[PDB]
Amino acid sequence: SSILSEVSTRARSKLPSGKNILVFGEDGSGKTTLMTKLQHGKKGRGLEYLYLSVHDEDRDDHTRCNVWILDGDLYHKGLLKFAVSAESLPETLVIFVADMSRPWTVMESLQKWASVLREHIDKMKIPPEKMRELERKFVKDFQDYMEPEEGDNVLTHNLGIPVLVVCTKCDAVSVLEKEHDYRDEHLDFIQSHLRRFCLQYGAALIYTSVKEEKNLDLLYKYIVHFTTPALVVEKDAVFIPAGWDNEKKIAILHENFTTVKPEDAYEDFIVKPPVRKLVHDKELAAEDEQVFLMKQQSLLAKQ
Repeated sequence: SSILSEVSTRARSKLPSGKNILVFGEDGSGKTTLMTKLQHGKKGRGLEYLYLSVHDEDRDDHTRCNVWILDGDLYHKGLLKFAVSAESLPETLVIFVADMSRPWTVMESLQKWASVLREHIDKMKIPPEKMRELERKFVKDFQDYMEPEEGDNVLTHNLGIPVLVVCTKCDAVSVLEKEHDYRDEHLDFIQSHLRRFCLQYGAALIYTSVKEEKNLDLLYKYIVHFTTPALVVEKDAVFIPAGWDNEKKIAILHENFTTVKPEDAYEDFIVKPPVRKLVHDKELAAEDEQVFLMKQQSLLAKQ
């Protein structure tokens, strides 16, 4: 009656299921423009869903890669519940997006978003305890595969699942050195911290710009199931796939006159345009007076 229905359900297996993406939209930074360059109503609510259904390596078999874009911080945790389930967990390509117009934001705000998801790990994954004892070992599998066939040990992190740190607004390099960069220290230090962040986080570092770098879908399609050779060469736009690291190449990079590993220069680039000034500010507390007070004060002034 239904035995052959069982066999019929077992006929084919070329069925890539419901894929998910959790990008972290960060105050403009071309995020609406990021999906626009990829493929827009308005961006004021956050959790602005998008669905990707792109080429399934030979045709498009509706690679149903559901996107999610949050922006701000006002309790959007429940929205993450509406974006992260218990079965969503494998196909969870989280993408951290930040600009270059404000690189200092990126430096800390990445950890802001990160800590939000660290909470969400211990807030939503606390009931599924099977992927604790399973996915941590699967991450021990997974991050051993982070490094080979690309082209030992590092002080990596606790976060391990398919993760990725991207950057945006990079075609503003000359605009920023035109304003205040004009120093290889500023260019090397940020990349050392970024590539450093990604290698610790068990992720990779990717850049993009206005009308540039279609290297995005390569790693996602490549991972969410087409490979590509890396670049740290141009240094005006960088692509770091996972496993193209060490803790020495970058050490030589932040050595070439770059104030060797400064743990205060966060204020250097977190001081040029964020501690620029305030043009439109009206904190004056201008004027206000009394009646009776002035009257009797003039009485004392009457002598």
